[PDB]
Amino acid sequence: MSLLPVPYTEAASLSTGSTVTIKGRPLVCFLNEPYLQVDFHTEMKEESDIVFHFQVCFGRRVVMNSREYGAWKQQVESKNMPFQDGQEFELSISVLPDKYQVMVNGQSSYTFDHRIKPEAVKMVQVWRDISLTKFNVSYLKR
Amino acid sequence: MSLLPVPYTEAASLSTGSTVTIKGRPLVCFLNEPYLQVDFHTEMKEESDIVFHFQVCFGRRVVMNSREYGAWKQQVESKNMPFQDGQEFELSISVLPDKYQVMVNGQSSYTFDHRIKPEAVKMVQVWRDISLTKFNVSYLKR
Ligand SMILES: CC(=O)N[C@@H]1[C@@H](O)[C@@H](O)[C@@H](CO)O[C@H]1O
Ligand SMILES: CC(=O)N[C@@H]1[C@@H](O)[C@@H](O)[C@@H](CO)O[C@H]1O
Repeated sequence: MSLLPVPYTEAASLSTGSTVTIKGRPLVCFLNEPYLQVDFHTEMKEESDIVFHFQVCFGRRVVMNSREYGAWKQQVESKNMPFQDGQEFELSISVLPDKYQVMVNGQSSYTFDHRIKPEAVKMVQVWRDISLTKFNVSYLKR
Repeated sequence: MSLLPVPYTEAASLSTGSTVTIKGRPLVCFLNEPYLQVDFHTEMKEESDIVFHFQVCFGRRVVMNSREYGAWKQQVESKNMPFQDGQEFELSISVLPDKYQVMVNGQSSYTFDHRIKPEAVKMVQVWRDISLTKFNVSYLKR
């Protein structure tokens, strides 16, 4: 179906049971090392703090972090690479009480314990070297 | 004026006196560390060898390299950062007899000695976190 603009910005709220679903594909082969970045921002401004930073170097590594009062905190680096060269991915990020859980094509792939309350999130940005066909934030829970 | 598609691909030939001129701007503030990549490819295929790889992490560093028979060679890393936060840039890459010379907004900023004859180049790709308004390869010289 249709392409969303990239970089993609949507105003968002998150609490426990919220799911962010992202369908997309890398713009180029893994040999050229395309990136994907998903940032959960505390304001609509791109300079705002990031509760959850998720950055894929396709075929190589994933880094997760937070930016709190303008400053990057403890990097978590993963060599877990469920993303397939040249394929569409479906990414689903669940807000559990203790952490974010990242599902890649239906497989649990990364978790990241909450450093800031998910209620602090006001915006989600999806950007770098991807096309996007689907973006959804679920709003079913009290 | 109008935006070119990014990633941007143009079939190209280079020899001594050839200039590649690129006008663009980063998609986001330097705090979010947008990238720019310019690759001079030996074929139209994106998997093809790269005679000259130029990768800016805006506000941080520049790496230059070649990919020869699929393999990255000796990285050159520069902390020279003439790019201004939130500004349009003009990038001009000249083919001199011994090297590429990179001008940023009219200032000599990087050089890269030839590892492969520039005549090997068949394609130029400009990609990552930029908008593009201008791309030109000059063809004035014998
Ligand atoms: C909560 C808060 O003010 N966060 C700010 C953020 O908005 C931005 O201005 C950043 C720039 O470095 O600095 C942070 O300290
Ligand atoms: C000259 C040549 O064949 N270069 C190839 C390149 O086209 C690509 O296939 C790459 C994939 O790793 O391998 C290189 O050795």
